[PDB]
Amino acid sequence: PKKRASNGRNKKGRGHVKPVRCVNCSKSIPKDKAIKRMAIRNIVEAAAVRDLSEASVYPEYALPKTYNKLHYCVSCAIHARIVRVRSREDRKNRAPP
Amino acid sequence: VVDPFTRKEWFDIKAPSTFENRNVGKTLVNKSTGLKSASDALKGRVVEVCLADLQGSEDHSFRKIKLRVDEVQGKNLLTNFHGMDFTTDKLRSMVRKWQTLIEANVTVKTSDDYVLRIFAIAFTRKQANQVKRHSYAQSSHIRAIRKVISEILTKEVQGSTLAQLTSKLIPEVINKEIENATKDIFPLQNIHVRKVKLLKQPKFDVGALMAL
Amino acid sequence: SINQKLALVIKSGKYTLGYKSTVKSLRQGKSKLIIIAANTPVLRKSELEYYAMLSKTKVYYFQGGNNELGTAVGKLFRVGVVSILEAGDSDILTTLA
Amino acid sequence: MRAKWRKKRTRRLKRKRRKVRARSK
Amino acid sequence: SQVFGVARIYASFNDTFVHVTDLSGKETIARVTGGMKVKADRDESSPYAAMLAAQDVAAKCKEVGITAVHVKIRATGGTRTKTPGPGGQAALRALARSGLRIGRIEDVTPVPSDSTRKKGGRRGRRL
Amino acid sequence: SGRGAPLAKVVFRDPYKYRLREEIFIANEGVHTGQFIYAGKKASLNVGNVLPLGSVPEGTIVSNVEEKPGDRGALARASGNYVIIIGHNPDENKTRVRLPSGAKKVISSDARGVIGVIAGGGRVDKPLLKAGRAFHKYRLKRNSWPKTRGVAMNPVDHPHGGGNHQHIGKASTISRGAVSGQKAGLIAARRTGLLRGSQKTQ
Amino acid sequence: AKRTKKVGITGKYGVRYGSSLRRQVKKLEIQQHARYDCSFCGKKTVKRGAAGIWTCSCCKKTVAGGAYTVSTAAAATVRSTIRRLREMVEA
RNA sequence: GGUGAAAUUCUUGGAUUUAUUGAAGACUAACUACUGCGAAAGCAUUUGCCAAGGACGUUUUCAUUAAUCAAGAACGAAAGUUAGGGGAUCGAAGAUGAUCAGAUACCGUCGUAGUCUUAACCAUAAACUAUGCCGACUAGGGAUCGGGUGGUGUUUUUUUAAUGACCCACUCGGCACCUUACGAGAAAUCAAAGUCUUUGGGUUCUGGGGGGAGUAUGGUCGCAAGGCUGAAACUUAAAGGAAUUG
RNA sequence: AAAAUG
Ligand SMILES: [K+]
Ligand SMILES: [K+]
Ligand SMILES: [K+]
Ligand SMILES: [K+]
Ligand SMILES: [Mg+2]
Ligand SMILES: [Mg+2]
Ligand SMILES: [Mg+2]
Ligand SMILES: [Mg+2]
Ligand SMILES: [Mg+2]
Ligand SMILES: [Mg+2]
Ligand SMILES: [Mg+2]
Ligand SMILES: [Mg+2]
Ligand SMILES: [Mg+2]
Ligand SMILES: [Mg+2]
Ligand SMILES: [Mg+2]
Ligand SMILES: [Mg+2]
Ligand SMILES: [Mg+2]
Ligand SMILES: [Mg+2]
Ligand SMILES: [Mg+2]
Ligand SMILES: [Mg+2]
Ligand SMILES: [Mg+2]
Ligand SMILES: [Mg+2]
Ligand SMILES: [Mg+2]
Ligand SMILES: [Mg+2]
Ligand SMILES: [Zn+2]
Ligand SMILES: [Zn+2]
Repeated sequence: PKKRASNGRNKKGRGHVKPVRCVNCSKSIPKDKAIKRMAIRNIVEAAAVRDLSEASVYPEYALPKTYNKLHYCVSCAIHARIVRVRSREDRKNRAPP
Repeated sequence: VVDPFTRKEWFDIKAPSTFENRNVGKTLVNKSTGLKSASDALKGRVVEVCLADLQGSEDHSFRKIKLRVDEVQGKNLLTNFHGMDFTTDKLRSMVRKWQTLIEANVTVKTSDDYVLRIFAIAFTRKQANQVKRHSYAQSSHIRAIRKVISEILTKEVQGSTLAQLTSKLIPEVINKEIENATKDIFPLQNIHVRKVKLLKQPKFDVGALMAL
Repeated sequence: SINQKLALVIKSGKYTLGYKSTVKSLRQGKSKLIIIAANTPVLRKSELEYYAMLSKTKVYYFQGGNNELGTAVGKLFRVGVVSILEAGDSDILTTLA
Repeated sequence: MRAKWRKKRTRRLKRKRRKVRARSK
Repeated sequence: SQVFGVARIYASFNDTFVHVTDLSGKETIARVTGGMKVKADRDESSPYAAMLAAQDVAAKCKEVGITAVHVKIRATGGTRTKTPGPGGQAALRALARSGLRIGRIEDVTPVPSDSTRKKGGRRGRRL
Repeated sequence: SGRGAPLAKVVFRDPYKYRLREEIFIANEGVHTGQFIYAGKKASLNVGNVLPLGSVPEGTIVSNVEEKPGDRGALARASGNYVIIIGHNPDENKTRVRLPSGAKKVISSDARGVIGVIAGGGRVDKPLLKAGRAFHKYRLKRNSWPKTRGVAMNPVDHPHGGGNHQHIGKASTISRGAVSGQKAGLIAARRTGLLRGSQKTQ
Repeated sequence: AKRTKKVGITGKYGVRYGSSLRRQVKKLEIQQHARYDCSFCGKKTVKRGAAGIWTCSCCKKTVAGGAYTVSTAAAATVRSTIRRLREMVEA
């Protein structure tokens, strides 16, 4: 039967969506279907913010951040637990945690 | 059995006549020899230093500046403007979802001879009372804004030399002029001249270089 | 456009088609405007320009060739030059330049 | 077997049949 | 009051490069890697190997005359990972406490404008 | 006769004597009779005009290009062929160009070329379809046709001659240092077999 | 009546030289024997002389062109890029 | 370097790494969305030109010109074919390193055709919403895209105003969504898959247990690969759909 | 990392 009411993707009124490559295994997946996660991680968290601040030549440096949009295919996202198998009723919940 | 740092000498990078600070740091090169001139090994080096370090103010922490060595003058490498680029962290922080990213780029010649490509970026923004959550432009606003920015950049270049273009870039007056000329199209929060790329240099003009 | 005015002139006004009748109308001074196709030979175009200068007749340069000018004047044959003798109820003689 | 590979095997066999029928006359 | 170099930590997976250069980058000072500091062929990217490489690099930088470093850290970039390897942060911390002063940390990972189709095929690496 | 490309008879005035000088150019595609051809340093960038290589911008398509200034045309003369201006070096004035063979050549910036592509292109796309048509093609070029295979000869006639089967017998790739009578086959071949992949290595 | 199903102009060659070669030759023979529009007098009276020569029966003007077409795509592209370079150089 | 671990491989002829350049082809990140356009396939850098299109607005125009459609046409992803150009990347085949019991598989390194383009062929996809098209009606709700109307509206300056952006209210058209389903359905689920034994708005196509079989044959299209059309003998009590508990 | 058959 049909598992997901719309589909396992987000494509209504389109027909075709250009694919992206999974960051983990490089599988081709349509962009609307791929699981997309943003990473805003500090350039140095590393249990090392204070060490880099002390070593810094600038007072109040405000070290920058790395921004990375990760695209995961379904299999890789499930395996790496970015996304988990949910119950039939819990699947109908698009709110992030 | 070399230890090549015994045959190396240090030189001081004197970047500007205009930035705020002549001293940016030091660079090392092999001592001049018979068939290998240290002045020839230098004079093509590009150093990328932060505009915050060039100006003394952390309000220029983005906008890295490229400085190309033109002459070696008695243990002093006199450089000149070679290009400007935003930092990757600043660019990524500015680029956000639920808004329109507008980019323009022009290839313009400075008043004397310098060919440059200017890349300006801007982002649509919500109004103070806006309830809508994305504030997208209608791509005709985007075309008009791009045309306005292209005209602004092409007239801000072609009316100044490279030195005056750098002195205009430092206070970011071009961003304010773009904001003033586009505020009647779309709010356009994060206006920036994100990059200047040097494409073709004039004849050397050591006299023009000798302003520092 | 030029085509609607030309069609109106053909429908209501008076005209001559072709180089010989155009030159005759120019020399008798009953030509109000001459339309010269883009592909007219340059010597003939220069002679028409000289005739129109002598007769104080306006010259409009049709962007199409003789085929296009014939189509614009509504004929199934090539027309290298048109001469407007009377505009009829058409504003071609004033809606130029 | 898989339907796709069954169709592929059938196509290969059809090519063989066409070839033998062509060789005959 | 300090002599500035550039750290140039290339933290890929399978390796970490700690490559201190001059301000220009043409002249290099004490490029040391994790594979130089471990002999196991699988811990080349390890944080311990990166820390050892950064400590050696900073020692040679202080012996040469480099006191501070502007930090430029990159992943493989291009189309391969885009994520810094496990050794980059460890190398940066080792440089931070090896007496070197730190300035202007930046991520310089090469990012395309959707060029150069990624390796692996359309079904990707199947493990 | 013997040329794929048509020729243009361009008549100029003699600047030093009252007379006409007819010149035989290789017609570029688009050149017509009654057209004015302009030749010189100050001639405009128009098809059929003869311009120095330095006076044309990057990407210009020229033909009948001089190898040295004044040689009156050496390169890109066969039908459909052309030279691409790919760069200039004003100091030590030179022009970098792409030849029809794909080679990159540095030529003096004073060397002249004809703007456009040599007329008669696409000629070799039509199969000759007939030994008679090949016969008539080479009847007005030279006695190089038909060609007997050396493997079909006797040993006295060719290195490939002889044997109880028609076969080469030794490697047909012949050294550049071979002498006359030995250079039959693939002279100084860097490689053999079907070309697979991309050519023009770096 | 349509006299041949597919060979057309190449029916002169009978069954010789192969179907693929006959089609390749047919395309270019049709191209080379077609009448073309004159860009000077506006008539469809341009026919090939020898290869690369295209003469209008009316107005007697002859132009250099392709071996089997009045204008090859390469020559059209060359004309367009030459116009572009000339306009850029003049402005 | 690569991997889970390795090895193939490159490397003191200086590999990898760093800087400065140049060339080539491809692609168009981030912005990018339960967002837009298109008949569908599809379409994402700027600018110019060329024609085209929906919706909206209309106290314009014609006046039934329409809906759906055997036959017939146009387009039709990818792969593949032909012939030029191009050939950076990845990469059917192929070669190799490993793993293995074997591993001409997964994994690693290369690498031909291909990938790109022009001129033509091919006409097929889980070409999918597995839901023909046109029309009417039957719940509740909030968003959003395009157009329009209004406001004692907010913000922006040009000198009155004004558009621009935003807010509020409505409206037409659209991609959708949420709740509940009176109703439907075997159920999953469905605002259509409802208005069906209280069975008829119009119309096109298709199916009739599972195999044999989309096979054989014939025809037709195609350069070929193949496309379209398409049985029978024989065999069989199940195959299948949805859901439940293990 | 490997894990086939009843
Ligand atoms: K490793
Ligand atoms: K022979
Ligand atoms: K022999
Ligand atoms: K290739
Ligand atoms: Mg299932
Ligand atoms: Mg599809
Ligand atoms: Mg798996
Ligand atoms: Mg396995
Ligand atoms: Mg031969
Ligand atoms: Mg014999
Ligand atoms: Mg012999
Ligand atoms: Mg021999
Ligand atoms: Mg014999
Ligand atoms: Mg290694
Ligand atoms: Mg949009
Ligand atoms: Mg983009
Ligand atoms: Mg039909
Ligand atoms: Mg295709
Ligand atoms: Mg490869
Ligand atoms: Mg089908
Ligand atoms: Mg179907
Ligand atoms: Mg049945
Ligand atoms: Mg079931
Ligand atoms: Mg059993
Ligand atoms: Zn994956
Ligand atoms: Zn003519």
